[PDB]
Amino acid sequence: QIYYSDKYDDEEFEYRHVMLPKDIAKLVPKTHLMSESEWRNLGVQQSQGWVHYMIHEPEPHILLFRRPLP
Amino acid sequence: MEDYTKIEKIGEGTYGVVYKGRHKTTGQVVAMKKIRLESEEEGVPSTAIREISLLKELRHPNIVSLQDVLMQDSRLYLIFEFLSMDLKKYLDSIPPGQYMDSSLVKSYLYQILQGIVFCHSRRVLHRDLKPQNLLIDDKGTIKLADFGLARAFGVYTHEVVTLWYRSPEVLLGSARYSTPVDIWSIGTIFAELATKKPLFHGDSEIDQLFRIFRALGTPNNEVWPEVESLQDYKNTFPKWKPGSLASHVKNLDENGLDLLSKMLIYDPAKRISGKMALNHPYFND
Repeated sequence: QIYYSDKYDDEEFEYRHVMLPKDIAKLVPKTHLMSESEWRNLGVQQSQGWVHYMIHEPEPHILLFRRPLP
Repeated sequence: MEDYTKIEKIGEGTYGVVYKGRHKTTGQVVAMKKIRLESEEEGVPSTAIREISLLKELRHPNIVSLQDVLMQDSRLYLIFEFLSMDLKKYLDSIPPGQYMDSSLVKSYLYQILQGIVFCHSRRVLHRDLKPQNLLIDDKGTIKLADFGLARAFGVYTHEVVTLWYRSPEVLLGSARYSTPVDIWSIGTIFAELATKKPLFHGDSEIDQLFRIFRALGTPNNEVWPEVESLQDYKNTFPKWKPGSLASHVKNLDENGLDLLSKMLIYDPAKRISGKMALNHPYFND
């Protein structure tokens, strides 16, 4: 099952990351970031407007998420 | 194993199975790493052993002398002096609310620096440095174990302790690394000796980077030249200012904090060396 980090922030965004089971990262797109629909389908559960914003290539099962503040 | 009786199993330190044993001539008590070597090709002579041969030479009081090396049927026995304590173990044993006596910290760090300077010095790195590698005797002496073993060779949470003591050069996918990695590790260890806590306590490579950045600031080319060229650098990283390090650690005079700050400089060309660190005001007692 999926691990969800605590949240953290800049002055500009808030952030969190989610660790997927390994197995599944075969099927995380490598050459593009995911829409909301796209990541929900993997079974990620979170509020609206979190944006898949980067990939750490050596840990492709770790989805990195970011959302603007006020 | 002619000269040695196996007394008992005592773990699996990343390389081998580790055993306790005794020398039948001298009665000496020893630690024995048993290592099964990959079959090798015809001509191709093994650089792995070449390295180990050379590491056998090294004696210094603050390193775990590799006493002997032996060859059975394609397996390799590394014979070390037997120490029953290590620093990870030690730190765990401290009762809650108490801290390591700040002069013992200072003692320990110096000893650690001396062992690494020696190694460095001899063209040899650690790489995988961390508290379970720093052994201790009853005499209160501290010693590096497993120096240069990485070089001589090359599952996954086995990696993910090792992560906390790991330099951001290595984490960002830097083309080459050198002695500055061992100093970084030693800085992270220094902080832990004071606080009892790991300094940068990450759950993954990427969370490790982020932890480091939250405390030291997100690096750019101003603070770390050529950083933005590294294979895993990204301009999308969160943007933390420095950082605000005394913040993250108690039980060090300004000297300690300063020395520490110099051990955790991003730019490896600019990060303190082992030798310089041994002259820091911090060590005057």
